[PDB]
Amino acid sequence: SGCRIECIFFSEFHPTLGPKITYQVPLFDTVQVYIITKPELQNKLITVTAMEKKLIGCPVCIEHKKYSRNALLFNLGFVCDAQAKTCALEPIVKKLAGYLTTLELESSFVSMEESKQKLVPIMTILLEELNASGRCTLPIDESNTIHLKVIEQRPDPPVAQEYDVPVFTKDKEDFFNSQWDLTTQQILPYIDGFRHIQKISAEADVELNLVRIAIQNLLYYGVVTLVSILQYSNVYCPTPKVQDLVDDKSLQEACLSYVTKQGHKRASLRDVFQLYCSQFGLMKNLIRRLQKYPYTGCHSYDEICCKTGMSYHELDERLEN
Amino acid sequence: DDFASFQRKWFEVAFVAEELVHSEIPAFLLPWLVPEQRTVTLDVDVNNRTDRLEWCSCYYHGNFSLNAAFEIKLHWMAVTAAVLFEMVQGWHRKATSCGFLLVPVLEGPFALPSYLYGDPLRAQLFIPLNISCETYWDRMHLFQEAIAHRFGFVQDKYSASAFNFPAENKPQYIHVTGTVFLQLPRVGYNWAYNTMLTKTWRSSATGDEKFADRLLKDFTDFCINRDNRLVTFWTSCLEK
Amino acid sequence: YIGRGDMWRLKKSLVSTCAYITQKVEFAGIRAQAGELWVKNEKVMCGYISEDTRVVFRSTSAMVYIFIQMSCEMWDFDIYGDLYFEKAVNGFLADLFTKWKEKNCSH
Repeated sequence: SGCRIECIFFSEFHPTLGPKITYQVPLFDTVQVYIITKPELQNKLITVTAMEKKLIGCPVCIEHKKYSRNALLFNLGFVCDAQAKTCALEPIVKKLAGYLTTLELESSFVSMEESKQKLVPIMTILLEELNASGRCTLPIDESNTIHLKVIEQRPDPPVAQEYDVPVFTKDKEDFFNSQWDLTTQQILPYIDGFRHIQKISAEADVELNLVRIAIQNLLYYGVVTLVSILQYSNVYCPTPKVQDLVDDKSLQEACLSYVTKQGHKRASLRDVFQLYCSQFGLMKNLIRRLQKYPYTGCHSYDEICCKTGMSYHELDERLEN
Repeated sequence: DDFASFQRKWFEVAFVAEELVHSEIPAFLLPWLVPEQRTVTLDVDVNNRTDRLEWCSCYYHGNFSLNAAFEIKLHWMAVTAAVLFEMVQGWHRKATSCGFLLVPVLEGPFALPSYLYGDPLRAQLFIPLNISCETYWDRMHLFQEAIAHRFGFVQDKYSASAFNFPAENKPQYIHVTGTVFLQLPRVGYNWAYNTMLTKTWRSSATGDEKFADRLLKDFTDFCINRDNRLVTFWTSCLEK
Repeated sequence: YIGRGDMWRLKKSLVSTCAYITQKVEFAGIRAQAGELWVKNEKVMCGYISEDTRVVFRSTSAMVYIFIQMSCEMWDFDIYGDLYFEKAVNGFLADLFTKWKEKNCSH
């Protein structure tokens, strides 16, 4: 429940004995606000979205003009808070204007006044059900059931360079494996196999521009990239640890809390923090497997999450190194 | 050499329907309630061409034409279709002016799919005769002809379109001046909609598909025993 | 209605002539309207046809079936906020019928 609407209104330029009638549902379409927002609610330019700011809030609105003989002109406005997001509420208002256009061209709602009174419980059910869950299936005809959905409108994703590593922040076992694309189903098995240029010719055998686009969309929704996982340091190992070596730097790199070239000092100078906040490695052998290829649970995420319940170590770790 | 039907003949059945306009106008308007085939191989040209010899085979079904239907089949494996189209339209102009209707008629009867005629998308719509009142079927068939030609006398004439399959399985009526087929098989009898008029071959007699939908509405009202129409028809029959 | 032998007769009669945009070419009660005549990149107002250029026949009087496939994805939303049914029918069929009015065809 991020965005919070509060009032929905219809208005109409009346024939000359009335200026402009309004149909309100609860803020309030008061006197001075409607006086100073009068010039926007009649425009030369029609069928465009326009929102304004004012002291109390924000009308997001669109007007339309039909029946050019005794030229009829109405508008739907959607008045919300002064400073909320309100970028997810432009296409809903524009789509409602389109629905009202086809409702008037098929059955002519706003020429008969009992349907004009019927137009108000439409607004009451919309004002309940948008803030209820964010979608509305709402029949008003034998030929129109209006459907509305709030799209979250996430920001743009960054670029996916050819040598990074994906990591699932979420879990693969929470989705429908049958509901994906074919490329995502042919990439997603060997996604823990770290290097991107490894996984493409390991399982995918795809165009590298295509796997780049696929991992960029998975970055747009739910997968975080990081940099490669060659063993930079070797000399961090002389401290005693309880089997907590590999996923450590992967987590704290996914937290975006380092200068990149880890060298030989980063791991020990925060491994003291990992030791107090709680066969072989075959370490010469992870090197040939690195070009293109034709206590019971190890405490690595549980301790950082149960101390992410607190905030001192993430202050001391966002302050990186 | 004749035409074996394996050869994919392009064929088309034009049709001659005896008509009378005196009921064709008010139901349209505000008022409201010797063998049996013959082959001809004709030359389709009225020009001075001297480039192409042009022939096509007509089959009469009719050698009687009493006052019933009449139909002409055209079989061609031959010359350009547009010249034959203007020949058909030429004797259409001779049909309407000084005479009566010639209409091309879909010679797909009420046929199921996987027949040599027909579509995979035909309904064969059904209309039941709720009656609610020795040799049931023959006398009932004659009474059925009587109801059909009663729609004859008041709005819409009928004709037994005696088609050309041997032993002549089902009785099949064409309506005069319209878009409507019937057959006589429950108790009622079934209906289909002609799709070959297509706004040409068109005069003030036929036309305006609202006419066909009005005849549907009027015919299902008269058929499922509205106000007392069938019962009054029973009395008008029994009083002779 | 023109079977393809008559198209062959028109191409046989159109071996060695000239043409321009929107001419009404006729032969033996058969008639066509000329359109979108190209040399290799560009449309020409007029020009000459001799035996090696290719002619292609098109209609505005065809017989056309429209099969709408329905699934459970019709009642599913997408990005930009729509039903796929509403996208399909409203947007695409409105555009197709407006273009059928504009190019003055009759199917």
